[PDB]
Amino acid sequence: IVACDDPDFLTSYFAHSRLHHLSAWKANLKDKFLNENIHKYTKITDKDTYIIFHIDFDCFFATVAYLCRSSSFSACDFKRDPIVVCHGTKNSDIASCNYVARSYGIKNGMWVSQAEKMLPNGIKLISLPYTFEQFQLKSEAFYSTLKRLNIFNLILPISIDEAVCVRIIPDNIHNTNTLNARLCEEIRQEIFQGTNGCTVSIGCSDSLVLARLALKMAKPNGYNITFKSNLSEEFWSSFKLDDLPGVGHSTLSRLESTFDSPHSLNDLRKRYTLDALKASVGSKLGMKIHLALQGQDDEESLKILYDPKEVLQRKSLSIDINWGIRFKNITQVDLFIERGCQYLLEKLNEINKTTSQITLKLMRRCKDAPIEPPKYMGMGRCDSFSRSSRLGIPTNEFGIIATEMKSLYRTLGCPPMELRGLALQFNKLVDVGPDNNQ
DNA sequence: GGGGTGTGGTAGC
DNA sequence: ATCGCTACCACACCCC
Ligand SMILES: Nc1ccn([C@H]2C[C@H](O)[C@@H](COP(=O)(O)OP(=O)(O)OP(=O)(O)O)O2)c(=O)n1
Ligand SMILES: [Mn+2]
Ligand SMILES: [Mn+2]
Ligand SMILES: [Mn+2]
Ligand SMILES: [Mn+2]
Repeated sequence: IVACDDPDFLTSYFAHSRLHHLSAWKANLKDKFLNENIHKYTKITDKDTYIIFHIDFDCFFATVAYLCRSSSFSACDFKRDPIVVCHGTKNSDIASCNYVARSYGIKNGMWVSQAEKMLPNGIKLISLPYTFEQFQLKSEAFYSTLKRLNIFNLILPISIDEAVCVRIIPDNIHNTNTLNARLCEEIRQEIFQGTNGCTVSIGCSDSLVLARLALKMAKPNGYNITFKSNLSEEFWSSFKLDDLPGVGHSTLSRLESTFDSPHSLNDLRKRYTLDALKASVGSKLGMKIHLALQGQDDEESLKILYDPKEVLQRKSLSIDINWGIRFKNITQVDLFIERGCQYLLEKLNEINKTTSQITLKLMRRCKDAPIEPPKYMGMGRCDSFSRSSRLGIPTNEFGIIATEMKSLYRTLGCPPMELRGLALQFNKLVDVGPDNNQ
């Protein structure tokens, strides 16, 4: 057990945090793409007609943790038992749950205690531990398989369990559903073999947005090919508004208020005007949703196809620790800030950059919120405060950065005992060139 | 037009 | 117990 004022806290927390693992795995994949392709020109041009294959593991953590489960879980059955991956037993996040669990209404991100309430009597939840190294190894097999197939011009990492793979069609070749179906089945079988039993589903389309919707329709353990010329009422009727890219809870709430509570993308499609859409959720989001409902990508989304190196290039660097923050005095806060800056500068030096602007964000307990929230060591109900500072010269100097980070904390005026979370950020990154005579 | 700030939402999730 | 991370875009509103 490692408390936040222990030097080992950052290491222990990140070792246990599945969300830290997801973010670090994604950042590593982005860096590997940029280094694999230092010379290879990977971009899609306007001359290219392309097909998108959006490929994603089915309940990734749950599948892998089950396949690699310890002897205590030998009799566990993946197709018959509701299985979750989590740390705890009560207010612990379900990182992933299998499709049996989902048939009862359980979802990723729910708390274990919330999920147990949805099971009828006689049905018990099986909770498996995290297997972080195996998650990474199966993802390696996944990405290696996608390359070995030699069928994609461009393989874009989306996450540990997910990639956008692009196939350019020569104007002389006649693409067919049958050819796409066989590619989907090849990919699914080769990854199933290469991962020793994990399944992926595949959305296949001529837009990024349709491939994402096709993928959702394909799941679990299937594929779906839906081109813009294949669009239909049956297709749109199969999705909730939440399924549209760019629509999270806050946008969903606004769309439900503005358009008489639609219950499918087919509902929304028939009720919306572009202008009321923009008014409800915002101008750029409203235009994105408008295009998405026609099967079409927006300018912002297409950038990853036409300039992936620029898109996947890292422009900021940060850490966020909003769990286990319980400090008694400012000396201990300041030491934690120093440890966080040391960790971030180690990353900054690994990528051979300097930073010219930094940000500190904190979570502060709301005045009438309990000192100890429902979730053990949780941040609880808070408000956020951030403040940033431009540095004189771009720097990688600990003394400058840590001093300014501690000044930003001082500026924000949060009593140490009220602190519930900290984020430390390097906002603008500058390359270190061969010439440093200044 | 150009620049900036802190806040908020969502993509990974 | 329990491990609620990270990057980027968009916005409202300020400067000149
Ligand atoms: N709230 C969440 C959502 C996802 N994940 C982790 C666990 C997932 O297994 C993994 C991949 O995320 P996905 O969105 O791809 O979800 P799954 O792979 O679990 O299920 P599926 O994609 O079949 O819906 O990311 C998490 O930790 N917390
Ligand atoms: Mn998945
Ligand atoms: Mn995924
Ligand atoms: Mn959504
Ligand atoms: Mn997902």
